[PDB]
Amino acid sequence: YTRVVWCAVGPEEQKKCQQWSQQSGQNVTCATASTTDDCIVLVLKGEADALNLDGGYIYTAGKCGLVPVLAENRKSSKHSSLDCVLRPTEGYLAVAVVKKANEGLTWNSLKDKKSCHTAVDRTAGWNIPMGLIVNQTGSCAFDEFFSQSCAPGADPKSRLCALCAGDDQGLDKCVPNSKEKYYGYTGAFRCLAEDVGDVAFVKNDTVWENTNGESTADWAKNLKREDFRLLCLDGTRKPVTEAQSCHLAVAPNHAVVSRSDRAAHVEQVLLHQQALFGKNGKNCPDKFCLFKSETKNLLFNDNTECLAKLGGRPTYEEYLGTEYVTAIANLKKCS
Amino acid sequence: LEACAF
Ligand SMILES: *[C@@H]1O[C@H](CO)[C@@H](O[C@@H]2O[C@H](CO)[C@@H](O)[C@H](O)[C@H]2NC(C)=O)[C@H](O)[C@H]1NC(C)=O
Ligand SMILES: *[C@@H]1O[C@H](CO)[C@@H](O[C@@H]2O[C@H](CO)[C@@H](O)[C@H](O)[C@H]2NC(C)=O)[C@H](O)[C@H]1NC(C)=O
Ligand SMILES: Nc1ccn([C@H]2C[C@H](O)[C@@H](CO)O2)c(=O)n1
Ligand SMILES: *[C@@H]1O[C@H](CO)[C@@H](O)[C@H](O)[C@H]1NC(C)=O
Ligand SMILES: [Fe+3]
Ligand SMILES: [Zn+2]
Ligand SMILES: [Zn+2]
Repeated sequence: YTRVVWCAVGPEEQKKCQQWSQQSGQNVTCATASTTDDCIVLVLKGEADALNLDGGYIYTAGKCGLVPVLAENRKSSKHSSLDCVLRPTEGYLAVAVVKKANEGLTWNSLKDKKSCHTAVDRTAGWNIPMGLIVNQTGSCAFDEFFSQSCAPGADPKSRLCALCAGDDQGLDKCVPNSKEKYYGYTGAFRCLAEDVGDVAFVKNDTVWENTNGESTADWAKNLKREDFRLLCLDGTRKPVTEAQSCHLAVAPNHAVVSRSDRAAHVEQVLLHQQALFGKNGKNCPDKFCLFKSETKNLLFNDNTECLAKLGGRPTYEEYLGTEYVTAIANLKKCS
Repeated sequence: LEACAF
């Protein structure tokens, strides 16, 4: 009765989930929704068990009583003696990325430029940059700051969706799932790369994984890191190798959430699913890799090395951290 | 300040 129902956001995640479902012998099966918020509702109704969320979505889910269960953990250096499953998580760097050739764009000259955001309510793509901008401007009018944006999940007719491209048919403009061409870390970095926007709010790892041949994908295969700079909060611009001194925040890793009443079962099932399909899994690369989707970050980030146990059975507030939680609260006072 | 958005 530890069949776990995974919630897949949009059709491409649904398709990966189906392949996992098949390979797991139906130990995992799939519910699908059009948006992460709808997936959280399925979970609240007990029609789905679990999904992996960005931190801004953990805030939504945790306000509704869902709880973190295991965290994404990626490649490390300190704690290298520890198994991935037991290693604490280190968070990721939220950065603002621009074209090196867009000279004299700084953090301080962002007003009226064109932005690319991973999705509204996400950590690096939205709560951190807009939280900081609202704070620095003294103004809740975050929808008037950038001239045009792609911020998937905003009103499709608003300027915050103007740059979004929708799917290969032009349908679904600005839907917050991977059907939207500019959705997600990779979508928003693509919106910069193709110069639809002036600035992408993604994380440090995005830049590296879609540059210098790390991605074979047609829009990314020719990008060189040297053509990009980070915007530091002090007004300077740095190379993308300096993200440790040039970021907007350290974000809590993406984590699996579930209803509390199902958390222990979801954990057990996932720990065994990743022994089969995770990074050195018995059946990956052979049959299925849970943490691969050709750079589209479907269900989990493709840079995930394992899902790791959480120290201290944290509540969603403890997992997010008090400072991040309050930053999210404060920003939400605007809208 | 507090309560589920659904
Ligand atoms: C920013 O992100 C990149 C990509 O994740 C990091 O580079 C990786 O770091 C690990 C070990 O530290 C290396 O073994 C990988 O080979 C690197 N990956 C690639 C694709 O180059 C970089 O360390 C991160 N920088 C910071 C400050 O976090
Ligand atoms: C935006 O401004 C508010 C106000 O300073 C910040 O919230 C404060 O955060 C500090 C540090 O975590 C807390 O001790 C205060 O109690 C919080 N203040 C209030 C009034 O709630 C918030 O962190 C800022 N946002 C960002 C993204 O930096
Ligand atoms: N991808 C990440 C995530 C975190 N950090 C480390 C550097 C931050 O400065 C530190 C904050 O405690 O965590 C890092 O270098 N790279
Ligand atoms: C499915 O779960 C059962 C019960 O724990 C286990 O015996 C089996 O190995 C699992 N198979 C897969 C492919 O997950
Ligand atoms: Fe994120
Ligand atoms: Zn820092
Ligand atoms: Zn606690």
